[PDB]
Amino acid sequence: EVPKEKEKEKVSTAVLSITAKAKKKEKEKEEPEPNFQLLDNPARVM
Amino acid sequence: ELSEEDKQLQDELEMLVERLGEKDTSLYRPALEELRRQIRSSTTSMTSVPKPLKFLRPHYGKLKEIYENMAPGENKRFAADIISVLAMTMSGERECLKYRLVGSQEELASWGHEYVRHLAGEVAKEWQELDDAEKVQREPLLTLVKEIVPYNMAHNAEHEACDLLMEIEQVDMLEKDIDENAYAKVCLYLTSCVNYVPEPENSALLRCALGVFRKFSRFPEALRLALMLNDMELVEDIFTSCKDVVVQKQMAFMLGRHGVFLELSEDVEEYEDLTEIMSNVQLNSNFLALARELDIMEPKVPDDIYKTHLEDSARMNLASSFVNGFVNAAFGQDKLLTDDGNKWLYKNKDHGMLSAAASLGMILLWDVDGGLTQIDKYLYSSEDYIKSGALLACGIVNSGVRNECDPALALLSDYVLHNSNTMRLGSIFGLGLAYAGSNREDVLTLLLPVMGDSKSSMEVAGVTALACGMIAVGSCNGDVTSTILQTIMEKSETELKDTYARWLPLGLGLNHLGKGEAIEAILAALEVVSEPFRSFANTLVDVCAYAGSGNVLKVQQLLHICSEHFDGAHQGVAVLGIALIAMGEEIGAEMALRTFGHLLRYGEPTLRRAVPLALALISVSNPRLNILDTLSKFSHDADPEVSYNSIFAMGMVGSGTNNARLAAMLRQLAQYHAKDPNNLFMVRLAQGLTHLGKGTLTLCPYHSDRQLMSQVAVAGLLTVLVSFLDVRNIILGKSHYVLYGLVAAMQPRMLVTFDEELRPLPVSVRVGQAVDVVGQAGKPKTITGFQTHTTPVLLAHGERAELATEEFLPVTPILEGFVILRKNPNYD
Amino acid sequence: TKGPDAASKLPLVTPHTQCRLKLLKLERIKDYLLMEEEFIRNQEQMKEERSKVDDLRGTPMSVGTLEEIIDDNHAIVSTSVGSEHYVSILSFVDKDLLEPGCSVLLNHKVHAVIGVLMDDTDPLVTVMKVEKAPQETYADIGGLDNQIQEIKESVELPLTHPEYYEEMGIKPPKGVILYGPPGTGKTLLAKAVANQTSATFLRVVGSELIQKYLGDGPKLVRELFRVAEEHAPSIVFIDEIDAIGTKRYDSNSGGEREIQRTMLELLNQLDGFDSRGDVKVIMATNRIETLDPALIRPGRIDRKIEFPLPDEKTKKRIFQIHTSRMTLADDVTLDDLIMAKDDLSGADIKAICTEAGLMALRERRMKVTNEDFKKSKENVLYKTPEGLYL
Ligand SMILES: Nc1ncnc2c1ncn2[C@@H]1O[C@H](COP(=O)(O)OP(=O)(O)OP(=O)(O)O)[C@@H](O)[C@H]1O
Ligand SMILES: [Mg+2]
Repeated sequence: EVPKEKEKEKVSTAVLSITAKAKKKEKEKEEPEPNFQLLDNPARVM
Repeated sequence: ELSEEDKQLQDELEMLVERLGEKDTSLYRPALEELRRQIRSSTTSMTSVPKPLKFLRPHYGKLKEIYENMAPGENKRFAADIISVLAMTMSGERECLKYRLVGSQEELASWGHEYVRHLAGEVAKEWQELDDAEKVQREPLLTLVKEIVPYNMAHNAEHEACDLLMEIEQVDMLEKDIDENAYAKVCLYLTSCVNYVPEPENSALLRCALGVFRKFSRFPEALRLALMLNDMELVEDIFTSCKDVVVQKQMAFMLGRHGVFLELSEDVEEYEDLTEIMSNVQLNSNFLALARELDIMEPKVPDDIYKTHLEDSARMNLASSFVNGFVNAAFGQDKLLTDDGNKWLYKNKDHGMLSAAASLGMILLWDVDGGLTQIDKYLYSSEDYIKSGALLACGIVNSGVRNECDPALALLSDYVLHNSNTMRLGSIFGLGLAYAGSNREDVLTLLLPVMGDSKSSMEVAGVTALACGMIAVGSCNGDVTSTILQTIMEKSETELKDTYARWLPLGLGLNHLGKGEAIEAILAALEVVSEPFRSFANTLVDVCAYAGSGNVLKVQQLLHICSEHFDGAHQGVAVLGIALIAMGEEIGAEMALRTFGHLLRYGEPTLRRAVPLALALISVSNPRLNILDTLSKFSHDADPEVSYNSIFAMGMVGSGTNNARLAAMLRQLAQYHAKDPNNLFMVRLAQGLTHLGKGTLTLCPYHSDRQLMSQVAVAGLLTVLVSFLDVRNIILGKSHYVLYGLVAAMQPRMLVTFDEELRPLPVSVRVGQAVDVVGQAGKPKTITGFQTHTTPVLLAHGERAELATEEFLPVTPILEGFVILRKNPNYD
Repeated sequence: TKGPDAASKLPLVTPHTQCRLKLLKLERIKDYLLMEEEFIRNQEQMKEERSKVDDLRGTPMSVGTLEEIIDDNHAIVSTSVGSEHYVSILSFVDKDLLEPGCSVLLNHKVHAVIGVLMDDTDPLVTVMKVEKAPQETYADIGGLDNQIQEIKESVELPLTHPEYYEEMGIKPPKGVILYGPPGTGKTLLAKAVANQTSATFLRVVGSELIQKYLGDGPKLVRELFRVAEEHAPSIVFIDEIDAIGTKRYDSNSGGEREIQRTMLELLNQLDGFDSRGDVKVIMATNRIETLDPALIRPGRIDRKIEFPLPDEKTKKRIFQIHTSRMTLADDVTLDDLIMAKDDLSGADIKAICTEAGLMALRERRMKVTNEDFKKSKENVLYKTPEGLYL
């Protein structure tokens, strides 16, 4: 597929003295894996 | 490399510890006694290198093992105390109190004061690293805190106790240990810390300091702190919980200078005197007395300011009207309008007339009766613009003065809902700036109904939003919020793109100024607007909420908004918001200046236009070369809007200062932009601002000690600056009348004294810079650079006045504005 | 009129004591700095004709001295190796801005005028600018109230309140000389001016304007005052000016004549034929008597400020200032050291405080004491017959 478009990213929003306290305040306020293969008559067999 | 006695002590300690190691279990008690005696003898001494502590460093682990392996009993804790005092030096897993709790629990002073300091810091650290559970583990730490706070009180370490209590997050126990010899040095420290901490700790510290002040009957300081908290019940309690009448008079002066007005019943000793003081009915008389006492009552025409003699179609004449109003503000007398009259209110070419008449109001500022007379002469005109300007003039005249009668209400209510968006557009604004701090329901009941009706443009709706916000600044008035939100929800993407719609979010923010967190609801009930008018409204209401809060997280969010590339006006609002959240603490302001410079360089035009407004807001009537140079080097910018804003910001930063090296910049800039009328108008307006009230008024929204943020002043400043956020259309055109919003901010810059009878007492004072020598975490600030005058006197920015002689005691410990002075009984 | 250069300086944390309020103030400074850093990072993370114009411009552009511009598209330039060429001027150049002697830019190979480089300030004079701002505020100067007042009236009031002088048609002093014994605040009062001034401060030492070759010292002085006048308001602080400026005797050597020539160039800059902008000069001197009258003239040096050894109250101020940050004990009464009528500069008092602290540390005690101060006073001060009078 297409590699998709990567937008512009802000770099690791700076942590200030009280940023962790604000985050704490916000925290308080809140397979089968088949073993089989079937090939039609035109069979691309490696 | 030691000494013989030192080696002998080392050997003694080694022998004692080894005996502890030996499993005799019979002579443990003598050895522990001896170790404890040596350790406390060394620790309590003045030696900063306690020798027993030094020599037991190797054996720390062995002492741990001995503590663990000895059977429970008295010796257990009797050695745990030794282990703790040792751990005072070696740490990393923070043991000292971890072994003090299982200890002998003796007086927490026998082990010197260094032990106390270490254990206090460790109690704080344990407190932070405890979850809301483990409460049973938390009481024994409060016992150590009750042993530490008194000890710090007795040993001059009041700042240590304050730090311990504000870091334990319980600033409530100081009241038990404070003494009349401590309240000053504790309240000052708490107040200093307030500006820099966030909520809810900001309010916790403010209420703690208020309680300390109320304990010792320091009512004026308690009222200043109660005003910092925008809480009217507390100020009512303080103002009515007092028995001395003179101090109540002084507190009434303080309330009047601030925007508040207390409705007092018929119970206080002197209700009428107090309401007169708190209503500012004596502001005009005092101002005129000050003007007479300085020889300034001599109206100066605009030409005296332009000073074009040394070194007129339609707009420079509007500039003449505006500068005339600004210069001769609150003086009553004038020479252009007052006197000849009918000449600079005509030939102003239609729309400018609406503001020229308003100029009259700003000349008769705080003068209700003279206002009435001169304005009524002009209140009956064949053309609508004159009547609108006269109504606005009545509003200006009644601004800041709480007359018992309601002239503004009557006159301007007759013309609200008028069948013309020009009498509406002056009467609404007049009511808004006349009853700004009032919060009266009877004026909002008349204003709110006019935002919604087929016969109202975006101009009328926005000016009603401004008015309602100014009436109810920082009150979370449900009716105002509901009506503004309805008006925002009832208009399409177009019809919401007028730049007169900025004023509905501005009304919201003004109505929520300083409330802060409680704003989520309005930014949660506002996430349904169109995209281009939702970042603007969201950002504006957010910045208004945190006005003067100094919340670095919110400033970070605003800077994130600025970083985004949108080829977008909410970025301009975010720059002004960075200014708005940081006009409080001084340390924040200079750093914001650095940030604004970076924004000017690494910035798109949209926020480039907004940086000058931020510079104006952060420094209002505070001319500093750092900002004036910045604005001057940007007064020549290619972008017209950045220029315009830079010129007006030079006007604002120097407003009411008469600065000579700003007047020179403005004249040279007037020649430079002679051929551009759109810059000539703005330079003329900056000149008028620089000479505002001929050097007698300040637009700063911060009065008492630079610490009380007047809500009304911020309201006016925000109206004007947000209007500048679109200069080319809002103000360089139709709605140049919005400049008169500054009326809400202009407030004398004088010190005037009285006796205990409301009669002047000229007394000698020293006026000088707000400097100190050593803060020492609590020491007051003392003026440096004295200059002795006799009151009345004008205080410039950064100037404080201290009574040059001991003859009088001020009621308030702040000599700014009106101060009642008791005649000292002691002497002098 | 490039504008003031100023000197960026962070706020000052009022509480010098180690307490939570200081931590909050410093943390606020730091968090603002972090927001600024992230804002710059995000600007550069979210971010033709001029590029091709620069490509056409020479890659290793040379710098040459324009001389006798001709026509509107042809000028004679110099190669800085003595050779000169009749070069052409591309349209990229500004024109109406080239002046003879201006250090224009030339294409490396074809040698065509392509730039003007109007920033050809010599490194010797670019280094002597002040970009930092020493953290010596006026609150670190005990006493010297009159001297502080004089210098404020000379270099601060004319910038902060330029209405008093125009209101009486008076030109404020443009020159101050701070003279006194060895160590009294002469350099502190320039450090404080630099700290508290919004003007371009220019440190210089008289022993630095002297140059090896002939005619280079005067050229350096002319360049220094040219930059000081381009940036305005500006203050030029010539420390220890008696390096150049000593009496002008009749020389017999050549180096002495060149030094006197440098001094005359300085004199012409201070008060010469043409004019002087808003450049204010502060010289510093230990021995003023040896300076030339033409330099001490009260047209070049309007104010002369003596810094005598401090009296008793000033000495008490010095001890207070320099023991403020010291954990002084309650056994110390800083009056015994004051009273002794011996020559004590502020430098001597600071050395006394430092040596007292070192004596305490030697005794293993972090809190100084009176015996420590006595020992320090005895051991720091290094340097009429009896009965001849009285
Ligand atoms: N009045 C004063 N107040 C405070 N400190 C002072 C004072 N006078 C001198 N000092 C101290 O002197 C030391 C430096 O003195 P300074 O540089 O001002 O001397 P100076 O007059 O320039 O000397 P010199 O002629 O040797 O260059 C610093 O410790 C400064 O604190
Ligand atoms: Mg020196």
